[PDB]
Amino acid sequence: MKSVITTVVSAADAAGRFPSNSDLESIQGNIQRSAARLEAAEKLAGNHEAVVKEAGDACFAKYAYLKNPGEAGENQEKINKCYRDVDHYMRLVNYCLVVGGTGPLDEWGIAGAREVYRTLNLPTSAYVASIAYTRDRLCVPRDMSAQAGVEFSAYLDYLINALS
Amino acid sequence: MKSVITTVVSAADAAGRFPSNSDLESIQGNIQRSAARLEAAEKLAGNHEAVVKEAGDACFAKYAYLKNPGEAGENQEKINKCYRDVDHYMRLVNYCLVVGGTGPLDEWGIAGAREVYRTLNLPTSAYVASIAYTRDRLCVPRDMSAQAGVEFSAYLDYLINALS
Amino acid sequence: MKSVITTVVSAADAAGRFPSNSDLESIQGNIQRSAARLEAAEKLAGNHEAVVKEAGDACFAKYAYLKNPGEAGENQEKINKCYRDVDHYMRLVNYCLVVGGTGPLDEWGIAGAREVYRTLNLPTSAYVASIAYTRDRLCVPRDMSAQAGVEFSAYLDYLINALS
Amino acid sequence: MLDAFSRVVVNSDAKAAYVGGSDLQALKSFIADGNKRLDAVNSIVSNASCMVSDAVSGMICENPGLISPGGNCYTNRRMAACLRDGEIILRYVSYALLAGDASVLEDRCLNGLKETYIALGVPTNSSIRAVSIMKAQAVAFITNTATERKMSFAAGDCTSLASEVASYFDRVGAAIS
Amino acid sequence: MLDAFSRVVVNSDAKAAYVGGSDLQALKSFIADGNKRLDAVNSIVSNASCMVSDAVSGMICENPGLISPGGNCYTNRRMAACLRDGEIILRYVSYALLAGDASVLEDRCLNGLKETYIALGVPTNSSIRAVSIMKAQAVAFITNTATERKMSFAAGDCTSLASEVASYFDRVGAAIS
Amino acid sequence: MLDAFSRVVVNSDAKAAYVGGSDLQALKSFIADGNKRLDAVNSIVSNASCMVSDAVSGMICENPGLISPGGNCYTNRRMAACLRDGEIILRYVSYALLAGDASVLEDRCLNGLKETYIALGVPTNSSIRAVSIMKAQAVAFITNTATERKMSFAAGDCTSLASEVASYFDRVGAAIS
Amino acid sequence: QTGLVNSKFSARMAKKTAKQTKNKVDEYMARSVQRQYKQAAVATGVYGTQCTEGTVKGAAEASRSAALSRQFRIKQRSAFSKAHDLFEFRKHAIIAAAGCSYEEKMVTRFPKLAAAMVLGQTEMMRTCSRYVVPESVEEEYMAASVDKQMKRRGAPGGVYSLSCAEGVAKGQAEIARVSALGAAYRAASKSASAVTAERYNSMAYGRVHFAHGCSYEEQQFNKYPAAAAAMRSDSYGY
Amino acid sequence: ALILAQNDHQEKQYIKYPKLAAAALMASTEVTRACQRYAVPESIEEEFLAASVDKVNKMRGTTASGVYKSSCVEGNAKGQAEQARVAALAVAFRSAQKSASQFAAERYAQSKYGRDLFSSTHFEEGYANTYPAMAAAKRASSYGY
Ligand SMILES: C=CC1=C(C)[C@@H](Cc2[nH]c(/C=C3N=C(/C=C4\NC(=O)[C@H](C)[C@H]4CC)C(C)=C\3CCC(=O)O)c(CCC(=O)O)c2C)NC1=O
Ligand SMILES: C=CC1=C(C)[C@@H](Cc2[nH]c(/C=C3N=C(/C=C4\NC(=O)[C@H](C)[C@H]4CC)C(C)=C\3CCC(=O)O)c(CCC(=O)O)c2C)NC1=O
Ligand SMILES: C=CC1=C(C)[C@@H](Cc2[nH]c(/C=C3N=C(/C=C4\NC(=O)[C@H](C)[C@H]4CC)C(C)=C\3CCC(=O)O)c(CCC(=O)O)c2C)NC1=O
Ligand SMILES: C=CC1=C(C)[C@@H](Cc2[nH]c(/C=C3N=C(/C=C4\NC(=O)[C@H](C)[C@H]4CC)C(C)=C\3CCC(=O)O)c(CCC(=O)O)c2C)NC1=O
Ligand SMILES: C=CC1=C(C)[C@@H](Cc2[nH]c(/C=C3N=C(/C=C4\NC(=O)[C@H](C)[C@H]4CC)C(C)=C\3CCC(=O)O)c(CCC(=O)O)c2C)NC1=O
Ligand SMILES: C=CC1=C(C)[C@@H](Cc2[nH]c(/C=C3N=C(/C=C4\NC(=O)[C@H](C)[C@H]4CC)C(C)=C\3CCC(=O)O)c(CCC(=O)O)c2C)NC1=O
Ligand SMILES: C=CC1=C(C)[C@@H](Cc2[nH]c(/C=C3N=C(/C=C4\NC(=O)[C@H](C)[C@H]4CC)C(C)=C\3CCC(=O)O)c(CCC(=O)O)c2C)NC1=O
Ligand SMILES: C=CC1=C(C)[C@@H](Cc2[nH]c(/C=C3N=C(/C=C4\NC(=O)[C@H](C)[C@H]4CC)C(C)=C\3CCC(=O)O)c(CCC(=O)O)c2C)NC1=O
Ligand SMILES: C=CC1=C(C)[C@@H](Cc2[nH]c(/C=C3N=C(/C=C4\NC(=O)[C@H](C)[C@H]4CC)C(C)=C\3CCC(=O)O)c(CCC(=O)O)c2C)NC1=O
Ligand SMILES: C=CC1=C(C)[C@@H](Cc2[nH]c(/C=C3N=C(/C=C4\NC(=O)[C@H](C)[C@H]4CC)C(C)=C\3CCC(=O)O)c(CCC(=O)O)c2C)NC1=O
Ligand SMILES: C=CC1=C(C)[C@@H](Cc2[nH]c(/C=C3N=C(/C=C4\NC(=O)[C@H](C)[C@H]4CC)C(C)=C\3CCC(=O)O)c(CCC(=O)O)c2C)NC1=O
Ligand SMILES: C=CC1=C(C)[C@@H](Cc2[nH]c(/C=C3N=C(/C=C4\NC(=O)[C@H](C)[C@H]4CC)C(C)=C\3CCC(=O)O)c(CCC(=O)O)c2C)NC1=O
Ligand SMILES: C=CC1=C(C)[C@@H](Cc2[nH]c(/C=C3N=C(/C=C4\NC(=O)[C@H](C)[C@H]4CC)C(C)=C\3CCC(=O)O)c(CCC(=O)O)c2C)NC1=O
Ligand SMILES: CCC1=C(C)[C@@H](CC2=N/C(=C\c3[nH]c(C[C@@H]4NC(=O)C(C)=C4CC)c(C)c3CCC(=O)O)C(CCC(=O)O)=C2C)NC1=O
Repeated sequence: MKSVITTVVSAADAAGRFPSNSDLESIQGNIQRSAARLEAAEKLAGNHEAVVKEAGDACFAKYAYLKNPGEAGENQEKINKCYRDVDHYMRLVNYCLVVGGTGPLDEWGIAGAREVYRTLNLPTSAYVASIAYTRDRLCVPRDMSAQAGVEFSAYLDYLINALS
Repeated sequence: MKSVITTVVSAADAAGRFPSNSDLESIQGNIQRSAARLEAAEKLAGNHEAVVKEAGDACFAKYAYLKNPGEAGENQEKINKCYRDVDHYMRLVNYCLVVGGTGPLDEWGIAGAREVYRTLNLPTSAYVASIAYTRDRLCVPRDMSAQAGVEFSAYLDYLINALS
Repeated sequence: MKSVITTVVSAADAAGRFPSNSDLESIQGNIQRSAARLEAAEKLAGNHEAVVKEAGDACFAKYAYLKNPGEAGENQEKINKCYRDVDHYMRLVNYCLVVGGTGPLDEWGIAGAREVYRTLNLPTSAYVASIAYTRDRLCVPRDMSAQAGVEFSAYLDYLINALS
Repeated sequence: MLDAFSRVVVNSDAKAAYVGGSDLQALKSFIADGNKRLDAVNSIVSNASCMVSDAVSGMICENPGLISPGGNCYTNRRMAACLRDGEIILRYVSYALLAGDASVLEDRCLNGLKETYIALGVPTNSSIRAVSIMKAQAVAFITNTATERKMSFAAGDCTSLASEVASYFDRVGAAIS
Repeated sequence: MLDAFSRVVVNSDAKAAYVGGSDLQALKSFIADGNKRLDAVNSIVSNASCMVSDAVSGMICENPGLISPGGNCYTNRRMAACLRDGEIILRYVSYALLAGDASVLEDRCLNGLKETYIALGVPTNSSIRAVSIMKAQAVAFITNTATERKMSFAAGDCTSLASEVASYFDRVGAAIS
Repeated sequence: MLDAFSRVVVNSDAKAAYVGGSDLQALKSFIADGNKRLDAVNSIVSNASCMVSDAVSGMICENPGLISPGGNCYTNRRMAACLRDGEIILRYVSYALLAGDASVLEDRCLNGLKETYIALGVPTNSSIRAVSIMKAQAVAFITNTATERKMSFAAGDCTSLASEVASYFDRVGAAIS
Repeated sequence: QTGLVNSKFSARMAKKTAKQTKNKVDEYMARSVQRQYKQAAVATGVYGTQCTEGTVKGAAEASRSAALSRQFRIKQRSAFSKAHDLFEFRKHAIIAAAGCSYEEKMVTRFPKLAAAMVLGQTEMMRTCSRYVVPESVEEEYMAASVDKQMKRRGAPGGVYSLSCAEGVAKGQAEIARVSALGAAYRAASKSASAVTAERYNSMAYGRVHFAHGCSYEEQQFNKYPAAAAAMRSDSYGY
Repeated sequence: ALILAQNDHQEKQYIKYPKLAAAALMASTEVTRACQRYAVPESIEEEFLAASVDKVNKMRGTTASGVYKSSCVEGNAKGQAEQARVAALAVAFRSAQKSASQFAAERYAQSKYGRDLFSSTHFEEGYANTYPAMAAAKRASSYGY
């Protein structure tokens, strides 16, 4: 995982040095910002079945061509496999809010994604509409706090920038 | 130089990756504890000439054999160079009170110092008595504030840990 | 530039040998099979303008969602740049018929293609639709000869093996 | 590398003076808006992969000679390399915007890149335009006047940091010219 | 590798659940003792030069058999490597205290080390007496109960941080003996 | 300078042999068709002014990004400096066609033209198209196969001089790339 | 006089220009770094076990004439392949010269210094692909999997480059067999103190040069350091 | 000479006496080595940039019809063409033996010389400050060579 903690230990291991006050002050950033990045942690974990349902069809609302045969949305268990993938992703976005960095998204969702989606005929532009619909439907004082809405959206468009 | 910024900008450049939300979070640690070491800086800069008058003779307090003929501190102008020598090291720890790392130490104060003192016969085991005298000469509500003293002492015994 | 002559003399130059009897014999294969692939070369060259209009609209026949606003066929000049690329791919499959191999595809159409279509948000599943419409549109003794349809279409489904 | 903190250190190292209370008020004001530096550079990195597609295709549609046959953006390997260094320059400008000084720019990116583009036949006159479109895009995302995406920031002034990135893309544009 | 914040991720990924109110009491407490944790690492970075010499000469005063000819401290080359690797495992446990987990020990210190030490002629009885004596030197710095050097700190109980490093030293002293 | 009569005499001077009638067979054949070559060079020079307008405006209509801003034929100074070197290449291959040897071309016009076009930023891929249309205009004027203006000539074959002037234009092309 | 393009008779400006002196300073740091990186091999007065040329009297002189033809093939590279060799050796030396800004400063100027350090720093902590013999076929098939992907840019488009080539003359490549077969045995018959210094430095080499905070690539490198020492720069086509 | 004279007495002396202003140009291009005979291009692409304007400079060495003028002639007796050839290579070799202070002086003096006498535009001073040996190869056009 790549987090705030995991970077400075690898930087000190590269130099062959003890954790000095440059590495010590990086975890000070996990004191003021972890009050806001963990404010949006349980809002996703306590409402994970609501965000998957009315953003997973927003994939299919923009791309309704998948219901024709030969495509990926051609039968119901493929759609039942389709809602699992954005439920996998928002679990990983919740996994990167509680870790501080972008580790669990990188180690488990993005690495190797560009090789599977091309051979299995899965459009990554159809992935990115379900991700980006949760970004602009997010209200800043209603869904979460003000600084948590900046924080949760910043991990969200990293995945948009990962797939495109 | 090693700083809070210059570690994570060099760590993200190792993979060729953008500044992630982990990397902005480490900069947030370099704001709140930056002001702790900042008021230790100009208080040291306003009183630097009086520390070396007490840290200069402290190396000749417990090692009075330096002024013997046959060693490298025998005449008066070498003692004036010895007073100049510790003022460079108290200028270097004033610099890491600004940058928050060990950047102006490990390339300007330690790198090569193990070999110029072994070749010009200046005892490093007696030289560290000058810096470590200033470590316990620290009145944490009278010198400066409290949280400056937990890092200014940490830079000084890092320099004890670097030469020996 | 993977060709018949190029890969047999680079293997000799790897070991530093002269072109031996194993190496002259591969060029002997470029007389018998070179009658068939070169006979399909001016068949594609003499009728290329009727291919890319009548097999270029099969991209938006199946994938009709691209003409919608937002996606890659949203106006005239992005539609016009789509017919240019299948005409670019029709030259590079015509260029592969005369080199005796997979030369001009592997440098000018395949290498780096899987990173351009990601960042330009171009679906490669739409690219293989207009190519596979040309792959099955083959009346075998009427386009070309009986064996000329084998070596012509061998580069077509190699491209679908590359873009997917 | 160095940053804006170590820039006044190596300037004071040349005179061997302690940095007192007089010259640190440039850096006392710098840590006062340290949230503003993170609130500006987060707008760039969130739209980083979409800024280089906005700029390279803006370079093609203004100068169509690169997609001519034989040209510098004709082979599909070459367009992959042009989008490869679109996000390298955008990485290294956002490195310098985060650090506050451009000292990471002319040693790891701009060092030798002028003679590299000359020796590769890269047309540098259109390569200024791919940088200058990123200059007009990074100044739009920071002051939040980008006309397809607005973000949520606290109200205030960020023209001092709008010119911080506008002096960095022009440092790229003056070194490869 | 892992850490403390990544441990509750892979504990939640072991069943593919989320991270909600059940697993967050260990992690919302972790930021509260973070200023205890950052003051614990600052205590151990201050004094690493003598506490390896406290350990590798305390190994001598109970076992002089390595300065006996044919031992492992007879050579001045070998006595550097006992001092060089006396602090690397001290550097790795200070990595583990900053990480909140001993994940960096079982790949960079523990794994390979038993197969290393058979191929060197390493006395395995010297391994356990070196780490357990500097275990008591470690918690004396953490609980500020070092009887020839004191330090200024903020008041409060700290035995939870003393027990966390006490769970690290018996890991590495077990398999290589 | 080495012309066709003097190309062979430095080949004999590499071994210090008297040039004899076994070696004049290439030369007496060369002097026999010298009225055809003077009928060949005159067909180029008498159409030499529009031939660079036939080629450089052929370069613009194939690739319209040269007159685009960022193109290297954009401004009115640069198109004048391209039509100036449109006719230097045609002047220096009429110097090699009249002399029967390309050793007035490879040293008085192209000894250093590769690094000149590199260091100026002149695109190499479009200067090939500037000279290859003049390759196809030479062989239409040598063979009297111009589809808009045919010149009056004595009858007979002239296919060797068309192959010679096309073997001068590729040496322009293979060096500036 | 005027320039050599018109009516002259001898080549001029035979003078030490700025680019020749820039090549002259960079060749001299290449003879200083390769001096200093050989100091760890020959640290005592004797030559070590791995500073050897060959075994056959005709094979020790064939090591130089191969390597003199190897350094011509780096000079014979294309302009795109020289520039990709230029910046990738810049990147792998900042990872090498890690903690110093002054050591980072010198490599950004001098370009043959970058090739000299990262070839020698691979051979100072012996993270080369020749010096490691894996203990079993478990570690060998991990080591044989990674270098075939490192051989996958010897043929970039299925046609071979010059950088992977080892035969330059008639009967040349057979000495290149037996020099590495003896190098494989001397790495296997190395000292027991050195080979466990090899595996720990190579697993510390791969975690900073190629993993970059990846938990999976660090886990296979800590399980198989023989595959970590087979990982090299991609500027080397072989 | 009107645009290198400093005060108005010096530009009055250059007007009344036209033979003085010819050797005033021969004063300034010898105290600052901005001649072609001291021009050393540092590279091959600057050597070719010097030869781009020598062929314009030889075009005024002939007349407009094409006959060779008397201003460009390298011999007047038998063998003087070879004697001028073997001498000019020696002064070309002496132009390569200057000091480092002498090379950096005339490099900043040639680009100074080309951009105040021969730059009405931005591109003529664009070539001069980037390629100073091209600025050294610009004659006054009173000379044929
Ligand atoms: C034998 C053991 C073995 C390994 C340890 C890896 C190591 C490895 N990775 C890559 C190749 C790669 N490695 C990564 C790295 C990662 N990808 C991710 O999803 C993570 C974020 C990160 C791991 C931490 C990426 C993104 C590439 C593709 C781009 C590249 O060539 O670097 C390559 C080049 C050839 C290839 O593509 O396979 C190799 C040897 N591969 C192996 O065969
Ligand atoms: C973790 C993130 C997080 C959230 C996304 C919300 C959870 C949430 N609230 C709504 C539901 C809603 N959200 C809004 C809010 C708005 N609608 C607008 O038109 C305005 C732009 C904006 C106010 C700023 C409204 C008005 C509803 C009810 C209508 C609806 O969307 O169904 C929806 C979609 C419909 C539904 O299932 O109910 C979701 C997932 N709470 C959270 O903790
Ligand atoms: C780890 C990531 C990380 C961040 C992204 C920032 C996030 C951030 N930005 C600001 C705060 C701010 N950000 C801006 C910036 C702007 N306002 C505008 O109108 C312009 C569009 C834009 C200029 C670039 C301003 C004006 C403030 C208020 C000043 C301040 O309190 O710092 C604040 C303080 C107020 C708050 O709590 O919200 C924080 C925490 N900090 C972090 O630690
Ligand atoms: C892999 C090994 C391999 C070869 C060695 C050649 C063998 C070869 N040479 C020729 C055939 C020929 N080769 C030549 C050439 C020459 N004749 C001479 O006396 C000159 C020395 C030389 C002139 C350059 C000629 C003139 C012919 C007959 C005409 C022709 O076939 O075109 C033929 C066709 C006739 C036949 O089938 O026998 C073949 C197969 N091809 C191969 O595939
Ligand atoms: C000779 C090799 C060669 C290629 C393989 C292509 C590849 C290619 N396509 C595009 C660029 C493009 N390509 C398309 C094409 C399509 N989009 C779709 O929805 C369909 C899948 C397809 C039409 C059938 C579009 C719409 C763009 C514009 C994308 C943009 O400008 O952002 C570009 C960027 C420059 C340009 O606009 O041309 C390149 C290099 N071009 C080449 O020169
Ligand atoms: C140079 C490349 C080239 C080919 C690969 C073929 C393929 C081909 N056939 C048709 C067009 C046609 N092709 C056929 C042929 C057939 N229909 C069948 O069901 C049979 C399998 C097969 C008999 C051989 C028929 C009957 C039409 C006319 C129907 C139509 O409009 O598509 C078209 C559309 C334009 C055109 O008429 O040419 C193309 C590209 N023709 C070419 O010029
Ligand atoms: C650390 C610093 C660093 C950089 C700044 C980049 C930049 C960079 N690009 C290229 C290489 C290239 N760069 C381009 C780029 C362009 N051509 C154009 O028409 C556009 C103006 C522009 C893209 C916007 C192209 C087309 C090539 C390939 C040239 C070729 O294939 O011959 C190379 C040579 C190595 C290679 O071929 O990959 C380098 C170093 N990469 C780096 O490592
Ligand atoms: C000839 C063809 C042509 C194009 C392709 C576009 C490309 C383009 N966009 C902008 C200008 C811009 N370009 C972007 C980039 C983007 N917008 C977004 O919201 C996304 C994040 C990203 C695309 C994925 C932004 C944010 C601006 C600022 C204005 C705005 O959109 O709010 C500019 C700068 C204009 C200037 O210099 O004044 C250009 C050239 N314009 C053209 O004339
Ligand atoms: C055989 C020879 C021999 C020695 C060399 C010493 C070494 C030594 N020191 C300690 C015990 C210790 N050693 C240290 C280390 C230090 N103490 C300080 O005050 C400094 C900061 C630092 C020296 C640089 C500390 C902190 C303790 C814990 C007790 C304390 O000092 O308060 C112990 C463990 C005692 C036990 O549990 O039995 C030993 C063996 N004692 C010996 O018997
Ligand atoms: C004796 C040898 C000799 C030559 C071979 C030619 C060619 C030549 N052209 C230019 C100089 C130039 N040459 C061109 C020409 C072109 N740029 C293009 O994009 C097209 C491919 C091509 C026209 C067809 C242009 C546009 C300039 C001016 C560049 C500028 O002003 O920045 C120069 C540099 C000196 C100058 O300013 O003129 C030379 C040597 N002229 C000579 O005297
Ligand atoms: C977009 C703009 C554009 C052009 C400028 C031309 C450029 C051009 N000219 C020719 C081809 C030619 N160009 C000329 C040159 C000339 N012809 C004359 O009669 C004059 C004597 C002289 C101009 C003064 C000649 C002689 C030929 C050979 C065919 C012919 O005209 O007889 C060719 C190759 C064959 C062809 O396609 O025609 C091309 C591409 N074509 C274009 O598409
Ligand atoms: C030609 C240019 C040139 C360089 C750039 C340096 C780079 C360099 N330094 C060292 C060798 C060294 N380099 C350093 C320097 C440092 N180590 C640190 O921990 C500090 C962060 C940093 C100071 C900035 C030290 C202390 C050694 C000796 C021990 C070691 O290798 O770490 C070596 C190996 C030789 C040896 O083992 O002694 C090399 C190649 N040397 C050169 O000849
Ligand atoms: C620092 C001290 C230092 C040394 C003791 C010598 C090490 C050295 N290198 C080579 C000789 C070589 N060494 C390499 C280098 C490598 N080969 C690879 O596969 C890796 C990518 C890379 C580091 C292991 C290469 C490519 C050759 C030439 C071919 C070869 O013999 O392997 C030889 C000749 C014997 C042989 O290998 O056959 C020796 C003694 N060079 C030094 O710089
Ligand atoms: C362990 C040390 C070692 C070797 C390896 C081989 C090296 C070697 N390669 C050969 C021959 C050879 N050499 C290469 C190049 C090389 N091989 C590859 O599989 C790839 C990807 C390569 C570039 C890096 C190829 C591809 C061939 C096969 C071509 C051929 O045999 O003609 C030959 C035969 C030459 C001859 O007989 O004339 C030898 C001896 N010998 C050794 O002592």
